[PDB]
Parts: sequence; structure tokens; C-alpha cells
Amino acid sequence: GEFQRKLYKELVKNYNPLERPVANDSQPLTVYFSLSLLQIMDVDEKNQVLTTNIWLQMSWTDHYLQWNVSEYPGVKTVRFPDGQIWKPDILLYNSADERFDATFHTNVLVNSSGHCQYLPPGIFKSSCYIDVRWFPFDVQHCKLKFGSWSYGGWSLDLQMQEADISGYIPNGEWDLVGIPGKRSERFYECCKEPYPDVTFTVTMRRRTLYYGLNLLIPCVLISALALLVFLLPADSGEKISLGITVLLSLTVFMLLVAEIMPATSDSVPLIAQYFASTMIIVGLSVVVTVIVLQYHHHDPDGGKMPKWTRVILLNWCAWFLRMKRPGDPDLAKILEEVRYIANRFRCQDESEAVCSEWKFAACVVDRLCLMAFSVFTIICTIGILMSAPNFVEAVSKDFA
Amino acid sequence: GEFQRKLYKELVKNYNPLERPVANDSQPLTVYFSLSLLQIMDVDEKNQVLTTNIWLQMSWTDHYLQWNVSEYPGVKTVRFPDGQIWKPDILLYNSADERFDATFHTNVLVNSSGHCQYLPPGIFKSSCYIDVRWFPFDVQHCKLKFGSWSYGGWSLDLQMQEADISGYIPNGEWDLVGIPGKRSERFYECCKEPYPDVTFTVTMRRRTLYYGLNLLIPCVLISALALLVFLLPADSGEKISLGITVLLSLTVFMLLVAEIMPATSDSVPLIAQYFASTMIIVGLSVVVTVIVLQYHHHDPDGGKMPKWTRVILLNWCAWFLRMKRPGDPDLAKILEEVRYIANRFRCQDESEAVCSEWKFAACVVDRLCLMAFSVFTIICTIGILMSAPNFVEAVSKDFA
Amino acid sequence: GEFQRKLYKELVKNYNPLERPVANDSQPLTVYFSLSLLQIMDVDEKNQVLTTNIWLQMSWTDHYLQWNVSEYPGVKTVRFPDGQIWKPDILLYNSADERFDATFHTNVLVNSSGHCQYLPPGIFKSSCYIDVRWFPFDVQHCKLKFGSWSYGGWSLDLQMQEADISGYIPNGEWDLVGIPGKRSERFYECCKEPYPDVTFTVTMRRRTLYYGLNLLIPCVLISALALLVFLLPADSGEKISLGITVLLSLTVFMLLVAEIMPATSDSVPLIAQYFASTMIIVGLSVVVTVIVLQYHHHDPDGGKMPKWTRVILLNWCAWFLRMKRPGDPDLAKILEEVRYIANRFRCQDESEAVCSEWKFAACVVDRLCLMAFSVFTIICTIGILMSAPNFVEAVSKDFA
Amino acid sequence: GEFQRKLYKELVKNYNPLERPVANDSQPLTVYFSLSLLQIMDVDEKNQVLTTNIWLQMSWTDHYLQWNVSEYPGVKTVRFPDGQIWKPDILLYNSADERFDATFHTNVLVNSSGHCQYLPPGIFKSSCYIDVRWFPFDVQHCKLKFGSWSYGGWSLDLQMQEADISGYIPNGEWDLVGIPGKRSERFYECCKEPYPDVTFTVTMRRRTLYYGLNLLIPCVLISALALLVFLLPADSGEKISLGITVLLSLTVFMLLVAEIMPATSDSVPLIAQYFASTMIIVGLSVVVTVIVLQYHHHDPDGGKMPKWTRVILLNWCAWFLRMKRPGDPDLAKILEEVRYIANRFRCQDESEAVCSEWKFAACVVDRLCLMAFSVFTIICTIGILMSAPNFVEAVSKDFA
Amino acid sequence: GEFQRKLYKELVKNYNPLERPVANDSQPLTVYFSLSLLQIMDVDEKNQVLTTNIWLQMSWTDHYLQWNVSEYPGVKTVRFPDGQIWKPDILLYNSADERFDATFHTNVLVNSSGHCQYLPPGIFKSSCYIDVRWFPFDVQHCKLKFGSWSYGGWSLDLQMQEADISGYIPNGEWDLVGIPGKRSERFYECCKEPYPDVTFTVTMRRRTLYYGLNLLIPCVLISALALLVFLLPADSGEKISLGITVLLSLTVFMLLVAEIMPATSDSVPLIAQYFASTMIIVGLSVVVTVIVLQYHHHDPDGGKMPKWTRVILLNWCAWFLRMKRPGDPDLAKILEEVRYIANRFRCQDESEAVCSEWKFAACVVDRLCLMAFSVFTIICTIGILMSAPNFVEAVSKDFA
Ligand SMILES: *[C@@H]1O[C@H](CO)[C@@H](O[C@@H]2O[C@H](CO)[C@@H](O)[C@H](O)[C@H]2NC(C)=O)[C@H](O)[C@H]1NC(C)=O
Ligand SMILES: *[C@@H]1O[C@H](CO)[C@@H](O)[C@H](O)[C@H]1NC(C)=O
Repeated sequence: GEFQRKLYKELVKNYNPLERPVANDSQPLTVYFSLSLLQIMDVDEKNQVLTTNIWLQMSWTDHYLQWNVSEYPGVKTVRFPDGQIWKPDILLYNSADERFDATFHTNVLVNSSGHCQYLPPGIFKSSCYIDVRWFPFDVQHCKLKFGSWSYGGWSLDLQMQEADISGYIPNGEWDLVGIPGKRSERFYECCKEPYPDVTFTVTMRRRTLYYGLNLLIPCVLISALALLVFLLPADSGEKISLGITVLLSLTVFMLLVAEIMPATSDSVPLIAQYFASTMIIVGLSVVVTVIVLQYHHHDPDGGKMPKWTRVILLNWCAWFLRMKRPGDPDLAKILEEVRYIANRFRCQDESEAVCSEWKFAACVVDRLCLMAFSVFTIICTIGILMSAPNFVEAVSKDFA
Repeated sequence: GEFQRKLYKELVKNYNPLERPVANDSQPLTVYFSLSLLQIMDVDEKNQVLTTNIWLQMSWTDHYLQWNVSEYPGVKTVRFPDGQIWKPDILLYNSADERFDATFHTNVLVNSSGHCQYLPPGIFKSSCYIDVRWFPFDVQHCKLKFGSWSYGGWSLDLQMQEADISGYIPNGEWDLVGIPGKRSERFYECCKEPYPDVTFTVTMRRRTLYYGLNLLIPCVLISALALLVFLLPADSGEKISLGITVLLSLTVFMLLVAEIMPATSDSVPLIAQYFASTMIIVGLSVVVTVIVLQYHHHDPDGGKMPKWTRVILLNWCAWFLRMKRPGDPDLAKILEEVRYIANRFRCQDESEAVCSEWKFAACVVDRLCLMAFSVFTIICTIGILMSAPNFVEAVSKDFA
Repeated sequence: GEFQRKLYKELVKNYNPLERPVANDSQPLTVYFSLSLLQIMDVDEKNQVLTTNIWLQMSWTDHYLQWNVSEYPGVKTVRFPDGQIWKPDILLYNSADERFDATFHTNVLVNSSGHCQYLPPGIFKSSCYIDVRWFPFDVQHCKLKFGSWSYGGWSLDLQMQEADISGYIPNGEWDLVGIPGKRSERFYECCKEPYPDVTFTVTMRRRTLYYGLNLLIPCVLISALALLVFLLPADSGEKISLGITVLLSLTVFMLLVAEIMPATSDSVPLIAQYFASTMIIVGLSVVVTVIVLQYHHHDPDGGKMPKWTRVILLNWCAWFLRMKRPGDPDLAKILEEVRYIANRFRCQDESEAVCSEWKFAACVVDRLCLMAFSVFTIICTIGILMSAPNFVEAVSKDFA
Repeated sequence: GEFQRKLYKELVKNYNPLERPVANDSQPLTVYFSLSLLQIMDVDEKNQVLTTNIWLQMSWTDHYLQWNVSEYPGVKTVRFPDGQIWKPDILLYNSADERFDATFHTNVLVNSSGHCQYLPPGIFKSSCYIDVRWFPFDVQHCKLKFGSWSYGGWSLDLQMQEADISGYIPNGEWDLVGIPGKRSERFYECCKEPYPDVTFTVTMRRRTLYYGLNLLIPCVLISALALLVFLLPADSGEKISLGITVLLSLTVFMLLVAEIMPATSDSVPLIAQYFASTMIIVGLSVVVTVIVLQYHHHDPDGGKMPKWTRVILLNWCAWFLRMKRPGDPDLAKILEEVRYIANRFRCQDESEAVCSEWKFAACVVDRLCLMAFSVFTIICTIGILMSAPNFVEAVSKDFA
Repeated sequence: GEFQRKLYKELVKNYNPLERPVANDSQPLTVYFSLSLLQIMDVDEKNQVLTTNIWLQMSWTDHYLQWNVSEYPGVKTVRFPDGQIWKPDILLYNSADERFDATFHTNVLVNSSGHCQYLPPGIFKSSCYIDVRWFPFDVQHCKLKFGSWSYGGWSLDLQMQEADISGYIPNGEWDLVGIPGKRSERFYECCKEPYPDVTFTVTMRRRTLYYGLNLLIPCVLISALALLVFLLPADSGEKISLGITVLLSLTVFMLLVAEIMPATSDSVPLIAQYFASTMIIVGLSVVVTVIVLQYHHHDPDGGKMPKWTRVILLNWCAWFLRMKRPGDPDLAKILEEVRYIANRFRCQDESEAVCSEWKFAACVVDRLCLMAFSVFTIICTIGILMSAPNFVEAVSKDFA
């Protein structure tokens, strides 16, 4: 329309997009900065990069773009594209993107009295420290530091406003706790003028159902199945097979859990501690199994049972678990030969009795070690799992 | 020729690409927004993004771009590139692309009356909630929300035309159900004006043939193979090995499925429920076979058959299972020797009889557990695979 | 020089790089389109995209860039950069690249008569259907569609020239069959004018040496080696281990093909069919192994071999495979002792005779199942691998 | 400075950055081309691409950028960015990059006499055929082709200056053998006009220490350890398990090897034709092991030993292998009893004496197969490894 | 601001950005260079690139941009965007980035006296040599070279200032040692002029609390577990499956290292040689186990046990290890029968004695090899891990 065309013609005349639009040059300009969180796109632990989808919200008061609505009755707002009017150079300080700026430049809406608005969208990839001390029951804080680049404290007075999360889209993996802001002034080696900035901290918790189902239960079940090696009779000859197969099935689980953890050498992750505990438990199980097997296949007439070991295993423990311990010249020549045969059979019987005693000792040792290892694995698993803070709150929220 | 040269020269005289091509500056400019789907490039599970090939469709009216075709014989349309005439700024609200506007800026075709046609293509990536509760029998609703970034409703009212699917090349994985669109107005606290926008919700159904044949069939087959551990006679001495090897080979499939799955924590997918159930079945089979091997290699002496086991295993279950249970002085001296040998044989016969009874008990337990486990695995697999809705429709449309 | 400087100054005076350079503004402008294939660098089956190195080729006639060479001694051609002269807007319709136009922009060579040439290179990513029904004996067709985005047929008409393949660098995986095309004229319900376009279909055939030597051969070898479980005497005690280990190994092997196969439910791939066949074979082999081991460790007391099974396994099949069937009162007390011992030994001999008969039955079953399984696997593998078309052509052109 | 300001103002007066800065418009402009290799970033076998780091060097002469130094005392050189002056358009004819021209555009240095220089750096990706026939002892020849895209031969004649490698940083896994070049001319069917071009063929050799110590040695060690199946006594009962475990480990090893090799079907790579040999060796090892286990667990009732087998195994080989080859009325009732017992014992002795020959035959065949496989695997591996060209040079340089 | 507008119009009147802002035109322009390090985001070893977050600190003096603050009350600074004033060109010479300059072009701050200030951030990807001969106890020195691309020493003398790490953010994987710099010159055969440059060398140390626990502890624990084959009695029958499965489980660590380790061939990494040593130890253990099994299941009637073997094993090793080795005519017919049976038992006893001797020899050789292998493995592990610099520093700084 004629009025809009005339207004656009008049506004740009003798306008310089390089000057700060203030009435008095000494007085700093006031800029209000806020944010509008929409979605946490990704939280990467290996690269420590947080990917978010937010809308910047900055508003100020231009002085030259003021007009009387009487002269132009139709038009009440004017929109200027990028590169025609002055805009604050607010940008992220700790960006991790290949290009340091990741804001899509949109139009700037202008009041009938100079109050400008600017709502650029964009997907921001910032760098924040990720803590894996209590994985996967951890809460992460990541900061977004915004501030003008080449404007001091006496030129651009940066103010702060509360972040808006009304349109937030809930994420499956993480649930948002809050996002408070803070404003501060800083000094730099470059210059002697303070540079204010606005910092937003995003506090989020990790939902633990997926990990608690695919990382903790299967390993516990496999360890419990490894504890069965202390029930197979020695004659089966499969205890070693069972032990090594379990060790392999946990080596592959070690690989799978290592594929995701970052190389941060600052703290030992909870899951790493617990997996290690399972490693040594299974290894000691294999060692005890070897000892038991070497007890069971003890060659008779090649040693004697030590008195201490005998009186311990066959009596003290047997009472403890109430397991009862098992158990004419031709005529003369014929006579002596049958005595020889009978004596051979008697020697065989004595050797069999000694072997039975050795096997019973092996069985008692096996039962004792089963009890000890079972109690040990329960106590260690429970202690490591419950050591982490907020564990009960997290499990209650995620499960019931 | 000279006619279109003169027309192009005179159409840009006192033209501002910053104004709104209206005639009263108090009547909103009507823009008709539509769509044209061509192909679904990708449906990412872990990233929760949707990649589609879309042509937009915008159409409005320009008041200044009008000419009499009588005075310009031959020319009926003109084309203007980007940045030369005013264009509506309509962009995808929810875009998962580092650049927030993935649109190729083509020309604008203008009729003599003044109609402007704009059809920019582009590969759009949008973030939508992907439901995984019913994997792989999935029906997903992903949304596309379009609207003007700056103009409101006093100036631009977005209408709708039905989304067109005519060049849509069918995808080999995702069936297309529909793509409806609704145009809704949203009011603000300030000003009683609408803010129209058009949203399109693509609805796709996942074809299940590939995932079925490659995941469901092999895991069911190996789970059935795990049941064969109940038919191997204990004397073979290789019963544990089959169980552990099956468990390992199936944990491999579990890792694969996990690597395909997202990491959400709002629900337990079907493919996770079924895998966990099969885990439990195989573990219970291993426990049972350890029990049976314990029964089989039972030392005859030093143990007695409990009353309960005697009164159950060999008489009740066998009847319920139709199992038949199997069961001078030199003369004196040589007499004592031969009677000693005979008594030795008598004792051996008694011991082997007791051992045979133990072995029969083991066989009975094997058969009973085989029947029980077969029934339980059939029931569990059928229940889990039939719980999901639209499963009958999925099989009907994919396997036949 | 000076003449070319003067000519450059004269050629751009009153010239609008926005109008179609025609002499009547009512007749179409003839534009010739052609291709030049250089190299095919990636055929991605997962996302069904094709990556090629292509030089376009356009030519037309401009009515404003003409001069008398005799007037400008020495100047015969003039090159204009992008954006300074009118160009046809021909872009590929079905692109799979984030930027819809992945074409480097070069200069336009202009002859003294007004002719223009334009050979812009660029790597094109195109979305085409990749049929996988007959992997890896595969022949693919992928289409490329080029046409004007905005100009119609009253103004622009394309004329095809034959695709040129002279610099085509052969690929190590795909051989080229040809690249034909056809001019097409789309008509509208609008009004009687064509909309010319040129489309090229690239035909390629996968070379099967690598896949034949890396997948089809090792899996056949493993399946054949699984048949050795039928030559292992049961006394070894390591029969089930061999079969289960072979099963585990090949189901691990299946991951390599699983990671290349796309998730298409249109048809069942040939390689997937053949792997499923090998799975059925190995599973049934393990089942038969369990049956044999059951038949071999048979209790001689509780059971007698049925008449039918005897007459089928001991004479009929024995002849059908030509295997022979293997095979004072002190004196009184002494007499009773010795006859007791003799009767005990006689009973032992009868028991071992029955056991030997059972073991022979197991051996006959094992031999018969070996023969049956060998025939079944060879027949199935040959049928599956020969069911594919152009299989003789593939094995004649790749291996030989 | 005033003088340089004046000169900058003068040099652009009436200067069209579109014309060849020649003096006669007839003779061509001689342009000198060269290169400056810095490092070889990566050589990709899978995609057949080469990424490098080079500095293009160009030089020519201008007829308009000349001035008298005595009139501008302080100025000797000037710099013009892209777009102000004429620059030759030289770019790779074979670039495997989405942008067909990856050169960072820097300034142009101009002397007082008019000479110009231009050194744009950039990371160049080129598509060169990469032979793989002799992996890992390989020598590659990748070509870079540079030439003007639009100017011909009467207008712009290239020259060649030998490539410069002085700041070259050696790669960790490639040895630069050289980088020659030569100038070639081409003609069209039009008219006798040379089309000069410059091409560089960088030749590189792969250092093989890492591959030799990572692949060749462990595979050989596993293959050699697979021969230990021929030292195990048959009574251990774990002769099969070692063979199958070796086969499984080497299958996963060959998958690890093949996940990096390109899928080319022009020739069989050395590493593949060596891994196939190892596969065949282990397969026949398992076959022979099955044969031995069949010969050893032979029932001494189902036939005899053929005379041919006797004379070939226990008569000839046993000598050749230098191994020793082992091997009152009641009185009548008592008589019958002892006669029966002794006859049973004699029958048992005959049976075991018969089985001893079968056990010896198994031992002899095992020794013979050990010798055969031990010689054959060594011969095969040494032939395959030493069959490659430049193997002696590779091993000498990379190990001494 | 009226004064701001007036000064902005005044400062760009006849100002050529192409000219150096000096007032003599024959003197160099002093430029102060520095750098501010924020984070070390990535240290890639496979591609040997380093990613850092860096600010530059360019600074110079402009002769033309001076004004009197008295005549412009209030204005103290002005900011110019890219392309409006002269900016020195400083490129990172060794840049492994697709774009040869990944710097965000921010504003230039100018004081009243004319001093400029340019601090453009950007994420840089330098290329450095990653020495890996001491993995994971590693210390690296990547360099960073900066310099003017087209200015020499007569025109631009580049000074240096110390780097700024006051805002450094620690990385969990690397420990920063320091970052020195050196401003050096260079001459040419042309003419005696310097070419100043500033080179920053980044020294970082890897923290090993992660690798030392994930690849150093599990490997040594598995190696120790591999020695249990010398405590397992041979009667078990599972004496070599343990070792072969330990080898199977050990291959995965090699694959993990290969996927982490680069492909360089200039040395052998410490961890690579350590794992090679461990696999050699395990293979030798398997060979020795085969020897023991062969010595244990020895045929008694197969050969006299060698005198050397006696005088070694049964004479010296028994003492050294302190182990004691185990250990009417009717009546005539009756006589003959009992004599036959008695002699049969005598011969059986002799065979048993020989077998027991052989078994004891096997046991003693097993004990001896256990001792030797344990000593060898501890010596090898300690020597390999301690034959590396800064190992004591690494442990005392990380594990404490
Ligand atoms: C300006 O730069 C050019 C660089 O090529 C100079 O040309 C060369 O200068 C050296 C020194 O005398 C001569 O040896 C070469 O023969 C010249 N090259 C050619 C093709 O002639 C040129 O002399 C310089 N001019 C001034 C005034 O410095
Ligand atoms: C701007 O502010 C300062 C301080 O209040 C004042 O001295 C000056 O007069 C103001 N400018 C004008 C034009 O009044």
C-alpha cells in the first residue's frame, strides 16, 4: 500500500546500520535477553556435547524507527531483514559447532515506537562437562553462556529474564528438573572494561529404566547362574566349561559397556566398579573349582590326609551342615592262590574307601565355598548398587 | 524480445521487496499453503528424526505485479529470483537440521493478473515422537508444523489445500496410511487476532516381514533347540554345554536387538519383553539340568531316598507318564575265601541296584521337566507375540 | 587487449539477466540437454541412494550476444560468470542431497553467433529403487530426471542428445551395461502445451567374485563340515559339541550379510533364503544327533526294542546299505559259590549282548541319516543358487 | 599511505575483471602451473579416494597492473582479493568432493612489472583407482589432473614446473616414492588447437610393519597351533574341541580382515587367497581327526582289519616312521565252573588284543597326517607370502 | 546518536580497505599476535588431528582512524564488520579442515587513538604427529603455526605475546603441561627480509586411570588365570579347553586395541608388544599341556621309559620340588585254572605299576612347567610395563 511504501521509504533515509541507536551516546543501551527451551535433542557423553533446540529472545528500544500512526493509519508494525538495522551481537561462548554461530537469522519486528523484537531459532551444540561417577543414576548440569562479543558494560547493558519452558517437549531418556539463569560481570586480559553475560544452567536427570533392564539384570542373572558351578557333581566334568563360558559371556558384556563410556580418567564409574566385582568373583569361583577338582581326583597310596585338614573338613563342617560322612600239594597251592586273590580284593577295597573319603572332603569344600560365594555376591552387589545417591528416588520414580 | 524487456524494466520501478503487496494495509493478505509428499527417505529410531522429500506449495496475490496483456503481446508470465520480490516467510517450526531452513530457493512464477506461485523443494528433517512400545508392529504419527515466523493474522492468514500424494514412490519398509491436515487459529493475550497455521501428520505402518523373518524366527528356533537338553541321556556327559552355548548364542541376538533399539525409558518394548522371557526360560532349563545331574551321579552309600521322593517320583509321575521301572582245614579255608568273594559280589549288586534307582529318578525328572518347559515356552511366546494390537492385520498384509 | 574490452563493455549495455533471450517472446527457446558419465562411486543399498560423477551439457542461442568478428579483430569467444547472463534452470528432480542443487557453477562460453555452452560438473546423489530380490546376482536400473523447474513448453523445449560415455572410469564392483533415455512431453488439463523433459536410466550389474568367494563358499564349507557329526563314533563323547559349535559359528557369520541387507519387506532375498536353508539343515542335524545318542546309551534292563523298529533297522536297512551284523558239605558250599559267580557272569554277558544290539541300531540310524542329510543339503544348495536368472552369465563373466 | 592510496585508485580505473589481460587478443596467455605437496591425509581403500594437502602455484603477466616505482617510492607490490582482478579457472577434473573446488581463495600478489602470483591452499580429495591385488605389499599410483575449465589453447596455454616437495611431512604408513609430471596437448575435431594440461601421478608405497605384526603373525601362529590335534592321545576325549575352536577363532579373524578390504571383483587379494588356504588346512585337519577317532574307537567285534590296511599301516609306515608295534560228582561241576571263567577271561583277552591293532593303526595314521600337514602348511604359506613382488624390499626396509 | 552518526560518516570517507594503514608506505606495520586456549576438545589418533577451542588476539594500529574526542562528546569506540576496514590475513598453516579458515568473522574494535583489536573465535582442527610408541603412558607435542599469507617483513613485522590459559577448562582425558611460543624469522634468496611467524606448541599428557583399568588389569588377570591348567588333574578331561578358551577370550583385546590403535608402522606400541608377549605365553602353555597329556595317557606295553627321563624326572625334579612318588587229574585241572587267573592278575598289576609311573612323571613335569611359566609371565609383565619413561610419574599422579 501507499502508506507502507512511504513509511519504508522514509525510515531508511539517512540510516546507518553500524551505529548504536541511542538518544544520548553516553548512556548505555538496555537489552533484555531471555530464552525459550524446546527440546533436548541429544546428550553425548563421549564428546561431552549437549545438543539443544532453543529460541533466543532479545528485545531492545531503537530510537530512530519511531513514527506517528496518524500519518500511516494502516501500518502498525514493520519488519526488517538481516543486514538493514543494528542488531546486538549476542552469541554463545562455549559453542562446539564447526561454525561458531548457529542461529538462523530472521526478520526483526518493530513497534510503532521503536521497541524491536528478535526471535531467532537454531540448534545449538554447546560443550558441557559430563559426570559419570554415578552412572546411570547421575544428574547432569550443563551451562549456556551468552554475552555480547564486542560491546562493553558501558555500551550495551545486558539484562536477564526468566527462561520459558512452556512449549517444552518431554524426552524419553532425560527428564528436565529446571533451568535457572544468572548474570555476572567478568574481566579479560584483552581490555579494562567489564563484559556482562547471561548463563543458563540446565539441570536434568537420566531415566534409568532402559539401563536397569538391559545392563544390570542380565549380568546379575549370569553371575547367579555362574554360582551353580558349586552344585555339579565332580563326575560330570563340566564345571570348568561352565565357568569359562560364563567368563566369556561377561567379557562380551564388558566390551558392550565399554563401547559407550568415555575415557574420562577422573572418577571410577559405579557400573565399572560393579562389573569389576563380578569379574573377580567369577575368577575366584574358577580357582576354587580347580582346587575342588584336584581334591576329588586324588590318587590313593600317594599321600595321606593331613590331620588338621581331616579333622576340620570331615568333622567340624560335617556337623555344621549336618551332612553325614558316607560309610595234596595241589590243594595247598589252590589255597594259597585263593588267599592271594582275596588279599588283592581287600587291598582294592581299602583303596576305594580312601578315595571315597577324599571325594567326601571335596564335596564338603564345595558346599562351604558355595555358601561363602553366594553371601559375598549378594552383599557386594547390594552395597555397590545402594552406594549411589538418589538411587531410591530414581528407582521409585522410574518403576512405580 | 523487446516487449518482455520493457515489461521487466517497468515492473521494478518504485518496487520495495520489504512491503506487503496489499491495497489497503488493513486487510490481511491471504496465502494458500499446501504440500506435496514424494518419498520417505529415513525414519531414525535412535535420533527420533524423520527425513522426507517434500515440495512446498505457496500461492498469494501481488497488487503491484499486474499488467495489461493487450499492450505486451506474447508475454504471459514473469519469473523473479530470490530477493527481488516479497515472499512469505513460512518455515518448519520443528526442524532437526543445523540450518533451520532446508529449502531450495527457486523462482516465483507470476501471472498477468498478479497471482504468485512458489514451489520450493527440499529434504526436510523433523523431530517427532516415535513410539516403540509395539516394536516391530508399529504405527507412527509424525507431525509437520508450518507457519509464518513474523507476520501475524492482521496481515497474513494461512489457508490450507489438501496435501497431494501423486508422485509418492512407495518405500520398501514403511507403508503409508494417510496424511491429513488441520488449519487452526491461536490467539494471544495482547490482540484479538488469529495466528493461523497448517499442520500435517504423516501416519506410517512398519512392514514386519524383514524383522519377523530375521529376528523372531531364529530366536524361537534356538529357544526350541534349547529344550533338547532334556532328551540327552546323562551318560553322554555333554548336557551343560548345550545349555550354555544356546544361552551365549541368544545373548548375541540380544546385543544386536539392543543396538537397533532406541534408549527410551517410558515403556518396555515387545522385543525386549520376549527376549527377557526367553532368557529366563533358558536359565531355568540350566538350573533344572544341574538338579538332574546331581540326582544321577549320586553316591549309593551315604545317602537315603526321602519318603517324599520315593512316594512321588517312582509311583505317581511314572504312572502319569507311562514309564516302566527296570527293577581238611584247607577245604574250610578255601570255602571262606570263596564265600568272601561271593559276599563282595552281593554288596556290589546291591550298590548298583541303588544307583539304577537313582538314575531312573533322574530320567523321570527329565521327562517331566521337558513337558512342563515345552508348554510354558509355547504359552509365553504366543502371549507375547499376540498381545500387540494390529498384529493380525500386520501378518495378513505382510506374510500373504 | 582493447578490442575485447570494448566488446565486453558493449555487450552488457541494456541487458537484463532475467528475460528469456528470444527474438519473438512468443516462440519457445530450443535448449539441448545431454550428459557425460565419468564415474560411479557409490551405490548404497541401505538408504537406496546412488552417487555419481557427471558433467551436464546445455546449449542454446542468445539473441543479444552477437557481434561481427571482423569488427573486433582477434576476439572469437566471450565467457560470462554466474549471475551475469540468463541461464536455463535445469535441476535434477529426484535428489537425495541436503542442497537440492549439488552443481558447481562455471562460466558460459559464447560464440560470435550467439551460441552458448554450459558444462557444469558436480557430484549427484540420487534416490532410486534398489531391488534386492536376487542379491548378489543383481542388475539394477536407476533413473535420473532433469527438467526446467519453472519454464514450461511454450517458452523452453528440451531436445535430448545421446549420453556420452567415453571418459567413463570402470568401477571395481559394478559394470556398465548402458545409459539410454527418452524425451517425454507431459500434458496438463490447463491448456495444450507440452512440458518436455529428459530422463536417463543407468543399468548396472553387480560383479559377484567378491561375494561368491567371501559368503557363498565359506558357508557351504561350514555346512558340509557339519555333516561330519555323522561319522563320529558315539564313544567319542564330543558329537553334540561339534554340531552346536557349527551352529553358533555360522549364526555369528550371518551378521556380515545382515549389516549389508536393507530392511525391505517387498521380497525375501536369495541369500537370506539360502542361509535359512542352512539353519534348517544344522538344526535337524543336531536333533538327529540327540536321537542317536539316546539310542546309544540305552539301559539294557528297562526296555525292549519293538518288533517294527527291529525289522526296519537290523535287517531291512542293514541290507539296503550292505553292513553286516556284528556277531563233604564244604564241597557243596563251594559248588554253590562258584555257580553263583558263573551265573552272575552269564547275566553280565546277556546284558552286554543287548547293549551291543542297541549300539548297532544307533550306528545304522546314524549312517542312514548321514546319507539323507548329505543328499538334502546338496540338492537344496544347488537349487537355490541356480534358481536366479543370469546366473550362468554371472559365473561366465566374473570367474572365468 | 598517500602514494599507495593513489596507486590503488589508479589501478582500478576502467578495469574489467572479465577480460584476459593480454596485449593483442590473438596470442594466448602463458600460465605457469606447479604444486606443493605437504602431507597425505588419508588413503581410503573402501571408497577409493585420496585426500591430500597441497598448495597450488600459478603465475602470469598483466598488461594493466603496471606502474613506475619512481613515482610511488614506497610501493612495490599490491594485493587484490577474489573478484577484483582476472584469475585463471583451473580445477581438478577428478574430485570426489561435494564442492567440486576445495581451494581457499586468498589474495593475488602483483609486482611492479605486472607479474602476478597466486597460492591458494586447500585439502583436495580425488578419486583414483587403488589396486589391492598385492595387499599389504602394495604400490599405488594416484593421478591428479589440473586444467582450465573454459579457456582453450589459443587463449591460455599452460606450462609445467616440476612439483616441489620440501615441507612435506612424512606419513606414518605411506612412503612417498615420487611425484612426476608432464604437459600434454589435445585436439578436437574442430581445428588444430592444442589443449595443454598438467597432471601429477603421486606414487606411494605402504609400510607393512603394522600389518605384518598384527595379521600375518597371529594367523600363522593359530594355524600352527591347529597342528597340535595330532599329538593329543585319543583317550583325552577333547581332540575335536581344539580343532573347532581354532576354526571359530580364525573365522572371526577373517571377518576382522575383510571388514576393511574393498569389495572389488577384478582380482583375488593376496590376504584373501592366504586365509582361504588356512581355512582349507584346518578343515582337512578336522576331517582327518574324525577319521582317526573312527579308527581308534573301533568295536572289536564288527569285522576284521583288511590285509591291505595291515600292510600299508602296521607293516610299511610303522617301519618308515620308526615306531615299535606292541604285540566226586560235584568235582565235574567245579571243573565246568572254572572252565567257563577261564574261557570268559581268554575271550576278553582276545578281544583286547584285537582292539590294540586298531589303536596302533590310529596312532600311525595320526603321525603320518601330522608330518604331511606340517610340511604342507609351511610350503603353502611361504609360497603365498613370497610370491608377491617387491616383498624382499618391503621386508628389508620395514624390518632392517 | 548524532555524534556517532557524524563520526561514522566521517571515518569512511575516501577509505580504501585494500591499503595498509601506514603513514610512510615504506615501513612495516607492527602486528601483535597472541592466542587464548579454552578447551582441548578432541585428540584423534587414527586420523592424527587435534581439535581445540581457541581465540586469537590480533592487534595493530590504524593511521587513518583517528578522531578528537572533544569534537565528538561521548563516542570513544567504533566497531566495523568484515570487509569494511583493513584486516591482516593470518591463517593456520597446518589446518586439517575442509575449510582452510574456521574462524568466525566478528567485529573490529577501534579506540580514539586508532588502535584496533580483533579476537575472532573458532574451532580449529590442526594436524600433528601422534607418537604412540609409549601407549598409554604418553606425552605429545602438537604444534600450531600462524603467519601472514601475503605480507612480508617490509610491510608487516609480526611480534608475539605469551599465550593465555587463564580460561582453560580441564579435559578428563589429557593433562595440559604447557604451551610455549617462539617468534622466528626466515630469509629468502631474493632479498634480505624477515618473515616473522609465531609457533605455539601444545604439550599434553594422557591420564591412564581409564586404560590402566580397562586394558591392563583384565589382560593380566586373564593371563594369570591361564596358568590354572597346571593345577588341574589330568583325569578331569577339561585340561586344554581352559587354555583354548582363554586364547579365544584373549583375541578380543587384540581386536579392541586394533580398533583404537592407529595404523602407523614406525614403531611397535607398548601395549601391542605386551599383548603379543601374553599370547606367546598362553600358546606355549597349551603346547606344554599337550605334552603332559601325551605323557599321562601312555600305553604301558608301548616302550621302556627312557633312562635319561628317569634320572631327570624321578631323580632330581622330585627332590627339587619335594614330592614323593606313590609306591585226581580234575584237581590238577583246577590248579591250572586258578594258576591262569592268578597270572592274569599279576600281569594286570605290572601294567598298573607302569601306568602309575608314567602318571607321576606327567605330574612332576606339570609342576615344573607351572613354576617356570609363572616366573616367566611375571617377569615379562613387569619388564614390559616398567620399560617406559614417566611410568612412576603416571602412577603416582593418577592412581594416588
Ligand atoms: C617482479 O616479479 C617477477 C617475478 O617473476 C620478476 O620476474 C623475474 O625476476 C627475476 C629477477 O631478475 C628474473 O631473473 C626473471 O627472469 C624474471 N622472470 C621472467 C619471466 O622474466 C620481475 O623481474 C619483478 N619485477 C620487478 C620490478 O621487481
Ligand atoms: C548525556 O548524558 C550526560 C550525563 O548525564 C550529559 O552530561 C549529557 O548532557 C547528555 N547529552 C545531552 C545532549 O544532553
